[PDB]
Amino acid sequence: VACVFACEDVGSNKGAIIGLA
Amino acid sequence: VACVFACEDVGSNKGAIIGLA
Amino acid sequence: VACVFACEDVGSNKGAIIGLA
Amino acid sequence: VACVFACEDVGSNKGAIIGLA
Amino acid sequence: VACVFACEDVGSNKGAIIGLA
Amino acid sequence: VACVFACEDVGSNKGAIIGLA
Amino acid sequence: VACVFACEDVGSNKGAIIGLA
Amino acid sequence: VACVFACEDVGSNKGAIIGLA
Amino acid sequence: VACVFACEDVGSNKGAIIGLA
Amino acid sequence: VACVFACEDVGSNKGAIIGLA
Amino acid sequence: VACVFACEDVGSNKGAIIGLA
Amino acid sequence: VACVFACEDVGSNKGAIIGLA
Repeated sequence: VACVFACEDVGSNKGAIIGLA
Repeated sequence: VACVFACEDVGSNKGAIIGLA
Repeated sequence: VACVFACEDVGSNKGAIIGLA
Repeated sequence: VACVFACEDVGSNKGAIIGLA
Repeated sequence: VACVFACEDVGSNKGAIIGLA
Repeated sequence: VACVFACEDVGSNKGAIIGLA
Repeated sequence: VACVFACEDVGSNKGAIIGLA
Repeated sequence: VACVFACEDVGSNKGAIIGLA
Repeated sequence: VACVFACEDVGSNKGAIIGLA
Repeated sequence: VACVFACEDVGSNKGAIIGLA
Repeated sequence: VACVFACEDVGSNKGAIIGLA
Repeated sequence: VACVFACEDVGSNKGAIIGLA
């Protein structure tokens, strides 16, 4: 987002947490 | 807040640094 | 828990994530 | 799964390693 | 790739940063 | 403490590991 | 910024990612 | 173990915390 | 300092937080 | 290797994952 | 470097470790 | 060391960095 954040992916139902720029 | 943020908690003695969602 | 884990604290309403042994 | 776990995702090409809640 | 790198995903999209072994 | 250390909390309880500046 | 963000540095150069409070 | 856990090593010694898959 | 410590760097504008060995 | 890389160590029993400089 | 790496800054004498893209 | 630190293992010649309690 620059910064990086650990964010829950809204894009599916497996509890995925990813990095976001 | 989702994403996780590294923030200072509100508690004076031994100021903590907690992950806030 | 040994291992360390980042876990949501069930102990209050500020979205706190902490380490757990 | 809460806690966050560093796990391999299920997707053969460029095997990912995702945080699972 | 063994080592686990923290790299952004393929597609030139998403803006997601994942573990890449 | 400046630096942010990752230490377990006071009380000899909780088992929680937090950021300690 | 309090929270500590992981962001890249000013100058549009370096390519360095630091803690930004 | 797949997931990579951060746990202390066997031997009840060292005091070392490593990645354990 | 070896170990890595998360510390504030000495530089007033946009106070950095750097790893110090 | 400097930078730090998250890699599998060479040691079959309880395959470790160590930081390599 | 894309990926992020923790690398020793060659650019000065304070043991600085930073992120690199 | 309580706290956790990423420290260079003095115990061998492969550039190993581990966690220390």
